[PDB]
Amino acid sequence: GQQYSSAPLRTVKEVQFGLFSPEEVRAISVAKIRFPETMDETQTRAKIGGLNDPRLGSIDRNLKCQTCQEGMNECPGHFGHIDLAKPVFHVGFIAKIKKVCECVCMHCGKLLLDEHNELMRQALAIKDSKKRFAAIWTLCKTKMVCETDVPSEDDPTQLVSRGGCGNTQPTIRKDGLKLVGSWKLRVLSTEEILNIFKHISVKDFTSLGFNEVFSRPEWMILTCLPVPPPPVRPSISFNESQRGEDDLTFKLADILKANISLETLEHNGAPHHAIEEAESLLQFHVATYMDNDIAGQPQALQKSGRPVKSIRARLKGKEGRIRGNLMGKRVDFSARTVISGDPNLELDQVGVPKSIAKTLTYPEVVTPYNIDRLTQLVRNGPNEHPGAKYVIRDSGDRIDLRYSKRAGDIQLQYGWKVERHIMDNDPVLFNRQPSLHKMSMMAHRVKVIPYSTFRLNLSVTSPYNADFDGDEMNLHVPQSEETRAELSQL
Amino acid sequence: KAGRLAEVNLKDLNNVKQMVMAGSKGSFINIAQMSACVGQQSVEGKRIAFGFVDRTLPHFSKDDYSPESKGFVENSYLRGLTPQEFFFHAMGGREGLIDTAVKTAETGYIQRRLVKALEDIMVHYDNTTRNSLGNVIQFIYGEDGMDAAHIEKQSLDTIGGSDAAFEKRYRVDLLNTDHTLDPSLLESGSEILGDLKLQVLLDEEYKQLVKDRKFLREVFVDGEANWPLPVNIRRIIQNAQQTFHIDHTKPSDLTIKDIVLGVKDLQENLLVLRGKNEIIQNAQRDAVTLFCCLLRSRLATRRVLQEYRLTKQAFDWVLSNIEAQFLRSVVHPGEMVGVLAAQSIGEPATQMTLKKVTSGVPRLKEILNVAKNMKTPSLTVY
Amino acid sequence: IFVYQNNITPSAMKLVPSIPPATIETFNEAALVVNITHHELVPKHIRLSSDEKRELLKRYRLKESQLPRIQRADPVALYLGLKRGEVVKIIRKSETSGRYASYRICM
Amino acid sequence: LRFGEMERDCMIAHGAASFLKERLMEASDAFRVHICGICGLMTVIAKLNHNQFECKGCDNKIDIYQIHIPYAAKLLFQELMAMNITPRLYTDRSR
Amino acid sequence: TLKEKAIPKDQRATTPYMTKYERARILGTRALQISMNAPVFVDLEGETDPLRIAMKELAEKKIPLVIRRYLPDGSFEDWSVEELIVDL
Amino acid sequence: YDRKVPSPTGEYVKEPEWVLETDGVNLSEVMTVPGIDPTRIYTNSFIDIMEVLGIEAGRAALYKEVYNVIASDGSYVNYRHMALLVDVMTTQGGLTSVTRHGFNRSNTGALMRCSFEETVEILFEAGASAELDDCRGVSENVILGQMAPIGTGAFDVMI
Amino acid sequence: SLMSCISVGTDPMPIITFLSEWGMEPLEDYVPHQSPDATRVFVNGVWHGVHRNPARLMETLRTLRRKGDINPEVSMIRDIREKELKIFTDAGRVYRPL
Amino acid sequence: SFNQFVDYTLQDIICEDSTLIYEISFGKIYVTKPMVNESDGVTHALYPQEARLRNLTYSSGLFVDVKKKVFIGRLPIMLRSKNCYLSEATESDLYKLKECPFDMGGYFIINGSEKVLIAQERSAGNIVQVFKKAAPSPISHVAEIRSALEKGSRFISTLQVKLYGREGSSARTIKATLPYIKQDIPIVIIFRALGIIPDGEILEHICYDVNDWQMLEMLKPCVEDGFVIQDRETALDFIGRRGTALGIKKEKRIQYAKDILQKEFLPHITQLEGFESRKAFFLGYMINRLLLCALDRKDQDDRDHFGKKRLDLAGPLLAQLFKTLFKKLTKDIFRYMQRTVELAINAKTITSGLKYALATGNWGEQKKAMSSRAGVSQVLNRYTYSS
Amino acid sequence: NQEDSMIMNQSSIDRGLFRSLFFRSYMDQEKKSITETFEKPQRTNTLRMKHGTYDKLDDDGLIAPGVRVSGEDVIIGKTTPISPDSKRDASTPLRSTENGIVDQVLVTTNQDGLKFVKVRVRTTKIPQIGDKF
DNA sequence: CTACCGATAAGCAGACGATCCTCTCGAT
DNA sequence: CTGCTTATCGGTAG
RNA sequence: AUCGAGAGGA
Ligand SMILES: [Mg+2]
Ligand SMILES: [Zn+2]
Ligand SMILES: [Zn+2]
Ligand SMILES: [Zn+2]
Repeated sequence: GQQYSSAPLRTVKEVQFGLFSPEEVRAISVAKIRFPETMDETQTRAKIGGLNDPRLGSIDRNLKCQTCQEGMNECPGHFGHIDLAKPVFHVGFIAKIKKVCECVCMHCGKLLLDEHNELMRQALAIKDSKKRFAAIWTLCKTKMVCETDVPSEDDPTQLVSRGGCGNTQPTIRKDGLKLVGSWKLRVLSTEEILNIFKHISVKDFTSLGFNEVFSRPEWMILTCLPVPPPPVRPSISFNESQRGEDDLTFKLADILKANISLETLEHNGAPHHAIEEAESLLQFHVATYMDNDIAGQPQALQKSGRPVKSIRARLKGKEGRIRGNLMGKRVDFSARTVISGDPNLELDQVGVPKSIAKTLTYPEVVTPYNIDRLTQLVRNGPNEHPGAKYVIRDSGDRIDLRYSKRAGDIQLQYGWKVERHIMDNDPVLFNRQPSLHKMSMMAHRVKVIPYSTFRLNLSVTSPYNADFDGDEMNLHVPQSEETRAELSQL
Repeated sequence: KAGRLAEVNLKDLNNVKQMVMAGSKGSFINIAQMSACVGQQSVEGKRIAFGFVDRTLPHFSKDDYSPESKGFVENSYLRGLTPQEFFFHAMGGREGLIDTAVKTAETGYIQRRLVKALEDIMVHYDNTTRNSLGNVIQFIYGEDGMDAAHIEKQSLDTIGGSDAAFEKRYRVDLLNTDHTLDPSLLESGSEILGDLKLQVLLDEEYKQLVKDRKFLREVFVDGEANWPLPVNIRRIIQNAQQTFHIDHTKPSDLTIKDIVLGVKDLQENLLVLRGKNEIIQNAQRDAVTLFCCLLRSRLATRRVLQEYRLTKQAFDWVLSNIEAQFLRSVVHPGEMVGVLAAQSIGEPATQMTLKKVTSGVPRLKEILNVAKNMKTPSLTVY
Repeated sequence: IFVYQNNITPSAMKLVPSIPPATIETFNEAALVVNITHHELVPKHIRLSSDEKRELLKRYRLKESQLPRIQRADPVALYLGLKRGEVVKIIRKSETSGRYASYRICM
Repeated sequence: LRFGEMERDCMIAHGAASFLKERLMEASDAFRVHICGICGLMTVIAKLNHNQFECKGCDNKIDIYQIHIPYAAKLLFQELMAMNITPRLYTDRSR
Repeated sequence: TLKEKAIPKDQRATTPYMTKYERARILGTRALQISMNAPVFVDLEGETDPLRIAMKELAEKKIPLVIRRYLPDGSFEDWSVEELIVDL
Repeated sequence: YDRKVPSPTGEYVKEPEWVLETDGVNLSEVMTVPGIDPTRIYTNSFIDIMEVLGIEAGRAALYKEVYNVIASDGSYVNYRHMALLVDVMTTQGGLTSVTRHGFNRSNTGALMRCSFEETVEILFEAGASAELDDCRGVSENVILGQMAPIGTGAFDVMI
Repeated sequence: SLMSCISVGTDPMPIITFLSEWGMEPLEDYVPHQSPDATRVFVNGVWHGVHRNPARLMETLRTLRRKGDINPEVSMIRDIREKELKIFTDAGRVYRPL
Repeated sequence: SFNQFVDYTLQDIICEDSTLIYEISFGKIYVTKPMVNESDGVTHALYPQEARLRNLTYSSGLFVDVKKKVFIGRLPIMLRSKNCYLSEATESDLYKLKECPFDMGGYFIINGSEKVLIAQERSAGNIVQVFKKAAPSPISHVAEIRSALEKGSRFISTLQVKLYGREGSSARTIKATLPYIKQDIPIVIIFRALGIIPDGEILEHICYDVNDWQMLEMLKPCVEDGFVIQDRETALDFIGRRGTALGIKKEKRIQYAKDILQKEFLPHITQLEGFESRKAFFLGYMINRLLLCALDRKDQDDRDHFGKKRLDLAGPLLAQLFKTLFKKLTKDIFRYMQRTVELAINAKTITSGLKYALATGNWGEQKKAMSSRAGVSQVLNRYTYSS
Repeated sequence: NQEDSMIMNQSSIDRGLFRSLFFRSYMDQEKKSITETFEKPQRTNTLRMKHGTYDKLDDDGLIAPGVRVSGEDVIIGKTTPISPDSKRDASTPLRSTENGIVDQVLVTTNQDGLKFVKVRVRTTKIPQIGDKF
């Protein structure tokens, strides 16, 4: 139930993981993100040029997605972006931001121990971007000063040249979100570290798990934060007249309020200090819209409750995206019922009860062979057992067989699809959880029975590990012939 | 002992004994407890320990280590448990419920890890065994390239038996009127007597059978014959001497070559690895090796001709059958073993519920952690 | 082959890889009292030639890395002296087939 | 009904993959997105019925491809994108 | 470079037998076409199930499908449903 | 202990031996003792066995324990399955744990290692170290919802 | 179980004022070395000092309890071979009859 | 448990901090028989039966006598309490009330749904317990007491008396961990802090037998870490403590320690001035218990013993809430007065603050951070009389 | 009757063995210038009503007790007037799976003065094939 | 004899925890 | 019931 | 319909 694409279709082959550049973020987006509001520009119920819309997805079931068009059920939701005036750290990379800042000194921004050291020579040649960065770190964490010059390897004296100014490098520590060190206090600003990575030599990236084009430390700390679209944070609830938005929408509002809380102090009434108090909260929200499980403070009220979610806890294991909605999806065409056992059945058989048979369906193409039985099936309809609902035509249009004017008729042409009830001897997957096996997952033959149980053979008791003490059991029905093969042959 | 007193008292019309005689439900403990006595209850290995510091219940004195005070139920479930007894029994039962709800918990953490550690491990095509990186694990799946589905337990006759009983069994000496094949066993037996071209082929057979016995005993130091091996030769043989209806009174029509150069040429046709280059065909040999012990083994001029007399028509079929069945037992390139191998260990793991060595799921928890902190360490010096 | 009988001060192990192409291997006497390769579990390890490596690497069509690996300070690998690139062959006995060939490149 | 991670694993044992793609695409969610041949992400504006796919910044008009992935995946990648990570999808076997 | 590859008809290391997975999706891929009113290459002996026909077409070796078997390094070996032996 | 050993007549007779069992472990110094047979001394510590007798002995020793876990409870699981598991642990070079510390750092494609325990970070450093996911493994193709290179999809049909 | 109840919890004060008025040397005025034959006295885990000869102190307490004068909830734990006597008036102890 | 919470516990929780800054000072509490003032209407005597049909709360009004008659809020009443009325009604009267004679109540009730308060179980305070520690732990045994009062707020000041150094490990010192403090303090300094200066008198509070040399030898290493500090005044001085503590002190940090030992250190026994020996004996009793288990003369203290566990039931359950709820009503009147400086009662707080908790499970109002969450008050369950 | 099953005499079932009544209760209130209303619904520019038949509801928007309910039949008809950009449906149907007869219907009011309703539906349930025991 | 560097030992802290399932209650 | 980080101790070099 | 809790089934 979609459209038709001059663009070809293909399997996904490679997956590349990287980072976002200011260059991308600002050109990849279409939205601008100006106002911290959501809707109602002085009561005017629409979209607003603030957070939700200006060249992005809609809500009132409209094709007004900006030539994106067509239906919420099609537009993936571009995106826009939010111009952070003051540079802002990244949350999961606090560990590594430190780590790199413990590998590169100040002022010029250069590798601490070159090829001149005769231990670092076992790092610049080793394969893998992962173990290489674990090698370098071990050496340039003790040495502080950028060094004058400095050997000369190999040998006697006096010396050679390479370049650099010999300033001391601090002992960096973790303080919530800030990085502070001791020299022999000075806190390393976000503006201060971005400028260290805005330079840095080309062979300084590759040397430690990075890439010229894909991922840079100057991108690791966040210049311009991307704004996720609406289909990632839906709307109303129990009103249709009293809003009720999501929750990632609430946190982006907190950043947007804090972002134009600094520009109302830069080009407006400008205090000299205690303005760093506002730099913590604008960093804190991008540090909390991305993760909320570190150390210090959680979050709470509004227009909602507490604590918070913050992407990562949509990703984290179980009931989140990967392990809950990707690895193990919920699925259509399925059934569950309490099992009871039947000695007058055949081993591979499974008594599917009548009402479940009227529910579940298999799409069958109309082929000159089956018409005689298939048209009778249309005529019997979705009530009497050997029947069917839904008839699919040339142009993909849906005949609902349990309403409509022309349902006690329909002349079936060739190559039309007809979803039919399950009939006897169809091949169906029949499992019991907890599924410990292949053999808790066995195909079966169908015989439609009266009474509400799934009936099955006592000798198939063991591999599923079932009683009749009330064990319920699942049943899945294929939808392609190929699958129908791969069930009764494997 | 009380149990076995109740076991040899149950008459043959006694229904409980009959279900046990069937293997249908129940066992010896079930009998012992219902009819005789339920025995000594245990919590954390040790018999009921004191709560009330130096006594189990306040119905007893202190420092009383006798049987009833520390939780021995003298009566059976038919007779009735006593006030005390009942609480003791309760204490035991509760631990059962407790560890069950903690076993499956610990098992499903095992199972999931196993499944996730092996996963992408499948055969393919070069019949080896590898992951997504294409980092090889096994060069031949299960070291022999056989699916476990087909495989069966089969005694290796070469492994057991006396040096006196062995010759008797396998040696065919034509130059020896007391060790020849009787002219009643072979069509040519009397003419085959003597002969120096067929006593370099039989000496070729008997010498490989002895190289086999020294080779097997070096592998199976246990002395155990019975081992998992493809293709049930015993049943191909039972199929031979009932399909062709052979009388054990009239002599075979086989030649000594038919047998000896038969088995040696079938051996060539038991393909597993196929590559025509030096290294592959060298591993081809090093995969059939055990199954070729076993087929010689079995079959053995003396075996074929004296133990289960076979005709040339039947024997050619048997040889044809073994090659046929053998090619069916090979793993199918594509078999996902990752999962299959995890599932096969994680399943009985779930079926463990309760003598000093750590065992059960708790131990298995160490093994799969590569634990430095292992509960029971032990040298076993010989 | 250095055969020390107590311990080595770490100021001496840094003067080991300082004379190429020659190699020096330090061995303790407490680790040499009994031959490990004699033990039930340990099977016979057989070092192979660089020409036979390429023979393995092409005829099983592998990548350098894709082979099962053995450690540099591995008890057996020290007993035969395996550098990086040097592969061993291991002829272990199995209850499924008499023999089975294993290979380990030294990482 | 949920076809759990533990349940998937059993279908893998059986070597039935055409069924697992049926159960994770045709049932549940299937979605038709649109990738830029150059930049690799989900930027392409689907100006369908008008044949236009003009992804600006990369100035793409021709080099754009269609793929069939679950909506949960698109949800995953977007979330990564918003967490400042590029999860790129490429069309060809070689690099 | 597209392309090659590819591994010639000589020097075939692979099982000449058809694998149970190769079988199941040969029937599979055919029963997809059979179900969809497409030319049949055998005589239909009163059977009407689109998978049941693909079995008969297989017994007589009248399926024009060609397997590509992929080996880890990248190489593939082409096998027709004529050279492959069905023995399961 | 009971041993089964060949008599000069041919048969195996039952010859009982004397065996000592210890509550501690130090294989580095026990086998070096005059009296015991240092070609049979066994430990239930496959971690020590590895350290002393080489990685390959480490395998079987780790196998013997996976074996005794199973067979002690009256079950039999076929050699190939344990032998697989065992060997997966061993083939990286040392003893690779079946936990997030072991088999999850091992150079495998990110998406596949995502679908486990340290889900988020795996994605993070993948963004940092510019990881290229190969997408030839199971979980990677489940995520993208495609014909997974498993049994059926290991090969590819043509005309 | 059927018989069991929860302690409601009384005022500890009348017990205190009773003990010190029936022997019972307060903790301050206690000298350990010259009165080792001493049962220390606890009330809701508060050490209120030492009592010499607790034998007759017990049977007076137990009688007052069984009569009603001391709330029948209040539990009176005399340790013989530890020289302690604890009197508990908490709100949560589980008790039964017999 | 609920009758003790009404007929008393309610009274005294009202008092205490009630007195304000003139002198708005609370007194007696009168408790009505369950009523409901419904909108544009009269005060109605709500019976059980009516409550359930109508989605009402079977709660009575509190009235409290304030000083220089007044509605405070509404307390959910437990059925067959006190005055579910009911607890007066004869069998015949029950049917007319459409309430079951088999109904035993338990369960009062909120928004028309019947709710049961589930007995909570925790470990009792004010008991001395000794615990043998693991292997990689520097300390071997620890004497723990969850010292907390019964009539005076909710201060849980946990005290640890540790015994470092393993068996074998040379010189087994004993130190203790005090509340407001930061570092650990040797015990000999604690005593000297209370007012016991001469050793030997020290080991008298601890060891109660002159013959018992073994214990005495055990304490020898402690004293060695003491005689840096040989006078009272300096024993309160070694409470410092560390890195930096304001700086400006000496005469201010001495008075700092002099409070911690009376207000925090064993908050039972007492909390006032003239008690120092009452505590040092108890502290000595702890050390006696700790070393009595280190010589293995007495066992390590049993954690699962039911007689050292208490049940918090419906009564003292509601107490927890009412204390917190009443103090939020109190400290609202203090802030209404502040802006007055020239009626006021927010009765909904207590009314709805009890209802919210008794309806959900989150025993503690809108915070939920109190992990009492565990479904305190569950939705009865009436499938069968026995259930 | 193998593996924790049992065979139950149908004849006894019919004379009354393990038969049971089953009661379920449905609930509704009004609002929180804008108030919800009880009435048998109609189109009304609403075009977002439930699937089943409202035909069993009289005029107050409730079922009468004698009636018989089954499947997606509406039990409480209740509309909610919304501006916003008339009356949007907020009717509670009978449970997807359930069926049977209305037992009692309660019309009352709450502390605030809200029109409040509790519908009690009753089914007889007979010891069927998969019922646990 | 003193100062710097390396190695080892002790002390503190983290990331999950059976699978599915059906119901009830309260909340921005 | 475990890996990583910090502190302390013994050793070598200037 | 979303979140948070508890009860029960295998
Ligand atoms: Mg059962
Ligand atoms: Zn769009
Ligand atoms: Zn520099
Ligand atoms: Zn792009």
